[PDB]
Amino acid sequence: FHHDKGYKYDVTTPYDQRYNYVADRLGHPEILGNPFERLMRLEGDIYHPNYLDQPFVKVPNANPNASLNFEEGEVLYENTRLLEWAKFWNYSVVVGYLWCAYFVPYNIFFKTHMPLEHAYDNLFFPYFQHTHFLWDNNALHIPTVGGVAIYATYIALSYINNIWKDYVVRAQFSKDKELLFVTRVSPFGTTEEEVYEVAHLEHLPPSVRSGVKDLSAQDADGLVDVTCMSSQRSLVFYKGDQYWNPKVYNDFINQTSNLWTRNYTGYNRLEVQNSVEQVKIGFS
Amino acid sequence: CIYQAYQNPLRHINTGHNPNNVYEDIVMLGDYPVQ
Amino acid sequence: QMFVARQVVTNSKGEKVEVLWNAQCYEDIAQLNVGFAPVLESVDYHWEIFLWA
Amino acid sequence: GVGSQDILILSVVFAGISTTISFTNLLITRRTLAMPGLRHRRVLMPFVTISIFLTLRMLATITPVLGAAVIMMAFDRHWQTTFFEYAYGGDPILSQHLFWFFGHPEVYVLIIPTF
Amino acid sequence: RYSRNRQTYRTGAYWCLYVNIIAVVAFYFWFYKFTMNFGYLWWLLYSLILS
Amino acid sequence: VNNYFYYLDRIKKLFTYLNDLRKHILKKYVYTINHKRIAINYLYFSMVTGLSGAALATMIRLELAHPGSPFFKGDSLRYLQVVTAHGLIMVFFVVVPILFGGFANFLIPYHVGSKDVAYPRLNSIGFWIQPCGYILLAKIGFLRPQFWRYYDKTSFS
Amino acid sequence: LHNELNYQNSRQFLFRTVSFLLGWALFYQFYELPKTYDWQDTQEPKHQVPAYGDLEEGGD
Amino acid sequence: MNRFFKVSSKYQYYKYLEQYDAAFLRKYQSETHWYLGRRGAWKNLVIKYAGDHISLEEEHNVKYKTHLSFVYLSYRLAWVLFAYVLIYNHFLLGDIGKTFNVGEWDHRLKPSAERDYPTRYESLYILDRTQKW
Amino acid sequence: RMTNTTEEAFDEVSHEWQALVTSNPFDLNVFNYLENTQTSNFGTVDNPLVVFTSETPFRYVGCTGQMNEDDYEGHELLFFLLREGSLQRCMGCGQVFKLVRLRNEYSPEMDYYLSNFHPYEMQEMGESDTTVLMSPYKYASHYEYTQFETPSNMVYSMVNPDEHDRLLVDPAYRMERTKALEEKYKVYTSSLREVEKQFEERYGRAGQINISKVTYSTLIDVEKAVLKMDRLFRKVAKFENRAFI
Amino acid sequence: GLLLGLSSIYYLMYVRLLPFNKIIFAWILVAMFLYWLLSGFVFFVKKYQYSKFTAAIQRFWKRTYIIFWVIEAGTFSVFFYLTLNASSEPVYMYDQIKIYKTHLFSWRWFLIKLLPSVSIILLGYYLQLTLKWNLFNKQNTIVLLITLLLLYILWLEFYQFYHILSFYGNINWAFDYDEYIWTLELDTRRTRLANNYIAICLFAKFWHFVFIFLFWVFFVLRINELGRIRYPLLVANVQNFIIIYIM
Amino acid sequence: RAGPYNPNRYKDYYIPRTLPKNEEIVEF
Ligand SMILES: [Cu+2]
Ligand SMILES: [Zn+2]
Repeated sequence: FHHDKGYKYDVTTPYDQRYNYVADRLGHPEILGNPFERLMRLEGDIYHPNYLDQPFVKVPNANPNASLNFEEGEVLYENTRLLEWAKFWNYSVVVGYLWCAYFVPYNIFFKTHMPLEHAYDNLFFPYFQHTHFLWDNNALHIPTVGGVAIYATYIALSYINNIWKDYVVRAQFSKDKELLFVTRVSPFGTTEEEVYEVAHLEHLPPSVRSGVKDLSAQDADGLVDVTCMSSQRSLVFYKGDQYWNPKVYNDFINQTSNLWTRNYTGYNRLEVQNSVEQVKIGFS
Repeated sequence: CIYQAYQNPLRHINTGHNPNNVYEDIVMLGDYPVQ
Repeated sequence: QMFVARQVVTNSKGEKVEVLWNAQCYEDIAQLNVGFAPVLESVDYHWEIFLWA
Repeated sequence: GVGSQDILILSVVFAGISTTISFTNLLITRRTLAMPGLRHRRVLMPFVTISIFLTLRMLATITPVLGAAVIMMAFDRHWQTTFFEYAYGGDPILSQHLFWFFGHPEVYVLIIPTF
Repeated sequence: RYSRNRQTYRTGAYWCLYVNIIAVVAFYFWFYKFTMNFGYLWWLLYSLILS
Repeated sequence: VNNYFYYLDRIKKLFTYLNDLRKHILKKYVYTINHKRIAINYLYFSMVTGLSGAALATMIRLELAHPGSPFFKGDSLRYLQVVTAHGLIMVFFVVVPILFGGFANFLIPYHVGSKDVAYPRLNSIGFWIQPCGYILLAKIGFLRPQFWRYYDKTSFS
Repeated sequence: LHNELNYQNSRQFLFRTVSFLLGWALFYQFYELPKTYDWQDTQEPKHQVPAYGDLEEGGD
Repeated sequence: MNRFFKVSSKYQYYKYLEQYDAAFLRKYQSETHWYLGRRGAWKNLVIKYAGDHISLEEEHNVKYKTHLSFVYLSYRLAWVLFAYVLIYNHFLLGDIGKTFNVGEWDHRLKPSAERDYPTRYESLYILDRTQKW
Repeated sequence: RMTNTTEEAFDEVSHEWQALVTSNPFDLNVFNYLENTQTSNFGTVDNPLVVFTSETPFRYVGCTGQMNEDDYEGHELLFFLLREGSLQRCMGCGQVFKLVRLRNEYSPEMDYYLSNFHPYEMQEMGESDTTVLMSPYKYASHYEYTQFETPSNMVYSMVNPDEHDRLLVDPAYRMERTKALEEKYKVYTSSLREVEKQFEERYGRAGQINISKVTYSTLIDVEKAVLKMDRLFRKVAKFENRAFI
Repeated sequence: GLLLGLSSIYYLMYVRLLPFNKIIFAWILVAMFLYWLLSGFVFFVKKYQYSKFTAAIQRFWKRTYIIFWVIEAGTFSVFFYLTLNASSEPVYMYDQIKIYKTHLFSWRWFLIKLLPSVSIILLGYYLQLTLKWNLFNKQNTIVLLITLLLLYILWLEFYQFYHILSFYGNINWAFDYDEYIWTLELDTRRTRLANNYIAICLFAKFWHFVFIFLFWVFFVLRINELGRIRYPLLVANVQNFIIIYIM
Repeated sequence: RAGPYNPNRYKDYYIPRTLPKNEEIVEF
């Protein structure tokens, strides 16, 4: 044992005796890193060998479980037009962003010397013009403008993608119907594919019981949000019969609706006695 | 760590946080763990 | 510099306890001899005075 | 002229920032990390520490005034803001008022810890 | 009641070194119009290059 | 074992010792946040700055030793710069560093009874930002924008 | 009930404040702002053309 | 008690769900435990181990550390420039002309400054520019 | 706003929650507020002034003698290093100090010192939805207000680090252990109720309750109204969730 | 983002023809400054995910927030006090017009100015209240809306700040009737001192807004990387918005 | 020199690893 810091009850659990990962069957390639961030020599906390060397349990295998079969199956849900909408909105925002962030500031900052009204309406200076060259001799505005442009564009693109990341462009079962391949919107409007386990998908009731009235699913053409609980992600489907495959729709609905039960409303005078199962003590 | 191997490269992403001549990364430049 | 005196007294329960009159300092922990030896010198110098916080 | 005087003014600004860091650190060290019996009793602490804390409160009071005075001097030197030019509104005496309002407490904070 | 605090501030030491460099260099350049002649002690420049 | 490089082994141990000592010094005195080491560094920096202020006062007293400007030899502006630098670095960069930096950082954790200070990072930052202001205030007597002396023929360059 | 009332109040706050902001913007979109206020404050003829010219520098 | 009726998966592990009530799962796999329900929280353990060790203190963002190139460039430049500052301001102020260069750059509105030239190429080029407004 | 300690509290957060919910002298002494430590008696050989340490061999102790009303301190602040092993006294005033080195256990010896600690304040526990009050009059003394409620239906169970890792990475084991502990909580509550019934039978009621007839009638009316509104909410929820139940 | 940023940086360098070596040295220094500040803050954000963020640490960071904003409100308070009783010439003969220089600005224009700041305050409160029952991807709408509004406010404040700093160089056209050519003349400016004091106050306001904008950008990047929003940083940002509105 | 030490990698036994019986709870 560490004679300066440790105790004699310091016995390492061997890697054989540690608990295997059984929570899910899908692999978790984050522990590998990426060829990109291995090439860039980036150090991440999620693929550090010391932190992945858990002493009591095992981290999940990077590859999916050998029992899983990834052969294509029945198509469940298909709303492809979302992609187009995605493109539209994304492109619109970008164009608007450009017009509202670069063209107008550029034209009113470099292509004229006359101020606009909002530059001096609250000031009590006499009227004067401005020049780009008699100010900021040591150019501290150049790094500021560059950083603002870079990070504003990054934030805009990333959060636009995050907003669209809930919606499901397409959802197709596996052959054994144990997996759901979900095509979603990429940052630039095209497709990106993910995989989920149907066992982890649940249509969870709201935490606030009074907010069930204020749901999209109340409408006949609203949205149905199904939570993947092994990753805490959301699958937003259009609840219109034209977007669904009738041959698998009822099975999917039955498998995903298990926690939205009658207890969510409460127990009446008769069900309160059956709310729990009695614990019998001393009967031996 | 010069001529003496104190650190454990099996427990570090990047060996080379300190000037040394006795350490080598387990995942080298051309190595990429993949599925 | 650990204890300046020792005194064996029996309390009201008749336990015959001992009381150790420590070596003190006047308002200044910097002037306090934090030692563990029966000597008068200040041999130990601690970089971290409150080691365990 | 442009040179040593500007060096002095901006170095006084930097010294004000450094004093800000110092008094903030030490005052919050007393006000937050004091031992359970010495949270509020000034008398219990050694006299040098009482003096230091009093002088740090004085520095906290007086530092912004000196900082404002030297920033105004820099603006007057390099932007012609005429803060201390009598011709069109300014008054040179205001600079002396601000500086000495900083300055006498500075000598007191220099002397009290030796007490 | 306070969590464990890291006992070294390397990024802080280097940020303060950079603050000192900024202050001296910028003030000399703005007011004295001076830039240090790094080639006068060329071996310090080499130590920078060698490192 | 008749190894041919015993002296080489000794030199290898010396190199390892030097690198270990470099790492130790950096981690213990430069990168540290310990208030006692920071206070001692403040005291030594204050020794250097006090010597600087004493040199400036020596210049002042050598100019005033007898009339006729024996030290600066008729350069009144240099004398005024020396006086200003002396006052500023004696007030703000000798006594204030000594008292506040050294004694405060050393003794407040003792007297108040605290683990280091509230902002150990700010303590280290204050100590390591002192030198730039010290140099800027103390070296104005050597520097002027027109650095050339009266016998430097500026018409040649 | 505290959680549920917080949700209901969040809905109320969202609707009412969004309506208030939109009404504010629409009002100032349709309101004809008076731009005919006096501009004497911006004009200082003694300072715009310095009346003490050539005398600000010490000359007598 | 609305018991979990059936798990249709072929994974015999997921059969644990059928034992518990819907309300029981809703309490410990949703609501308060939403960010934990039905998930193996190995990443919590990995991130805890990342946080509590004496790792590299140069963090770029949450996911990655600072690239070692930037770190080493910053540290080497800091040490060398600080040494230059100290040595020059303590030992090499006797001849300002020898140990210093005079540099300057002004606004584009004003005519090009006398010292607005590239250093180390004073014997090669005369630098000038057209004024702009 | 209260931390879900199953997945988030690991070492210092976990120890703080242990100190809050158990009030164990070791844990409570680690996390005792620096602002105020509970005032104690005057140290005597029969009744020594007890200074606690959480498994540390010594502690710095300052003595100001017999504190009085006119002057808050008896004599000058004299510091010493109170060590572990015996009684020690301040020769200036004779105050006897005993260093009690608290252990990380649940022995009856530790519970003996349960009354020497301020209960741990829960206001700063959890996560705050207000940074700091901008009012100068109420600042550094008042805690920040919250827009949310503090739940009171949390029952904390201690687990070993190995078992906590297994709970985190094995949802099935987590559900199994949670249901077992819920059964244990039901059994414990029923046992306490039965004990109270036996005690009330043996010794009778403490006394009658001084109430008004108006308040009596209003309490009964409030209970009936609460039941009626619960029934109405049950019907409304059943109608709202019809498409999902 | 890199294309736009690098093109903008190169254009801003090219139009001014800055000396590459000097400006690149300056930019390296500034980059190290800002990067080490942000790296320390990222270190603090990463460390407190598990087993470090106790009640003492949370109270410490609340105190740190209030201490920083109190320190920044001292110099601004001194400048505001000097602005109130700004120096002026005697009213009898030197300055007979300052009686009528009330410097009153229309309240209707001010009210239309105030809309984005109150908008972001209300949106931030709604974001922090609904964090109890909402996810990260559902709140990205509010986060992005606040980000865009902050960009709008940043442009407006920078425009006014640029105008104010452009006041102090009087650049005019002078006609030379002898040469029949116009020339560009540069001069100083004289103005009432209250204008200079309020200009200094507005410079301080702009720099404080830049600080809170960097605060918000840091926060949104961190919440995007972590994958969820937490109460402390969010409520700190909302209080930053309120303080900048007050300023 | 001694190697790295992480005390969190070793099991500690502060809580019994079995749960009490219902009858034992009532009797206790
Ligand atoms: Cu005086
Ligand atoms: Zn005593």
